[PDB]
Amino acid sequence: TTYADFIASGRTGRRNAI
Amino acid sequence: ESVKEFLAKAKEEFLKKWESPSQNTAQLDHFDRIKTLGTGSFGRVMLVKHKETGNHYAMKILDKQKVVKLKQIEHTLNEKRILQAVNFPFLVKLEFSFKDNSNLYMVMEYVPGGEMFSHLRRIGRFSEPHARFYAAQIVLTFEYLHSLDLIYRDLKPENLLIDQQGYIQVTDFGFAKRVKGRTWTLCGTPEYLAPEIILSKGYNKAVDWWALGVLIYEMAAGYPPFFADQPIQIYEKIVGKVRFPSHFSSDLKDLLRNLLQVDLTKRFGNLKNGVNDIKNHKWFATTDWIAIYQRKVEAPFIPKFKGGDTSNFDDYEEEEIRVSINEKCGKEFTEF
Ligand SMILES: O=S(=O)(c1cccc2cnccc12)N1CCCN(Cc2ccccc2B(O)O)CC1
Repeated sequence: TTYADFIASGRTGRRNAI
Repeated sequence: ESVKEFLAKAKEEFLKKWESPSQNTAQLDHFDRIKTLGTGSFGRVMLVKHKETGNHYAMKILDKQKVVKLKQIEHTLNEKRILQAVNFPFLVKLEFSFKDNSNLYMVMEYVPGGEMFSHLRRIGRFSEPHARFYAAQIVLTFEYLHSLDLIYRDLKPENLLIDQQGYIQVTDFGFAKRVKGRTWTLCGTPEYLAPEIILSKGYNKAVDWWALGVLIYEMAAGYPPFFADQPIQIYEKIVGKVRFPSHFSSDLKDLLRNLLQVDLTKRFGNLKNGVNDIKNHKWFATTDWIAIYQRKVEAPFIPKFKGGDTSNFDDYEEEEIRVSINEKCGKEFTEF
């Protein structure tokens, strides 16, 4: 699923600026 | 028309405070340290208790040497100067600030509900009414900030707290810049960047409305619309093919197509009618804008109040707060 791909390839934790 | 008058007075008050900022309104030994709430590459956030009153605060401690090392002087000075000058229901308020030989200190009211980020990741996604309630508060906050000619540029669930009434508090202002024309810094968090920030062309306040689109999508889906492992790859997806979960309503998809609009001359919030194209969109039909502003709407979610509780924050190694015998970087932070 898209959610599964987010977990696999996305950044799931807190995200830094820059 | 009465809105014009309110915002005119708000701009006058903002500019007066910006021109003559408050300084040096407490000191470190006025506070007891309780717990570390967060760490970053040049500072920390501590839960502290004011010794005289017993009130709890979040104390943001910035190490002056690390700020200078990481080229964050202007951003840090700007955050403090903005915070003490703005006044709006959904913006954190600066209660005290001061500096010593080693550090800069900003002291805010403690909000034990913590970040939207942690509630969103726990629950997975917010229902559309729940997401709409938060979104409306952002819409009003940007109406306010944009009337001051400020671009916010730092929207994401990480920078949004949920207070004990269930309403939003926007936390961070280092990146907030006065822009009545264009600006050009590659500034922000990758998933939330408008295409025109990534590209070298200039950008304006419309990037905040793009970011609102990203926020609404992430709140409603549980994940942002453009994602990948590394920032460069996130940028490539952004620069506009969006897919919507099948559970998104028709009205939500239509709103998002107009907020996540690559053509900034067609993007809602940036048209002749400005914020009113958003307020009047069908997805917001049930939103009582004045009641939201007045905090008279029943919130969809109230963080459980456990009694100075830190259950909504992670645990960190508790490290010394060391104040050097020597003044560090005095000249650089003279105005703080
Ligand atoms: O710790 S916060 O959630 C926070 C911020 C403001 C008021 C608060 C009132 N009560 C509770 C928490 C509070 N927080 C929200 C944003 C995340 N930063 C990360 C951070 C951590 C350490 C140093 C700097 C930064 B920064 O990115 O500039 C820390 C501040």
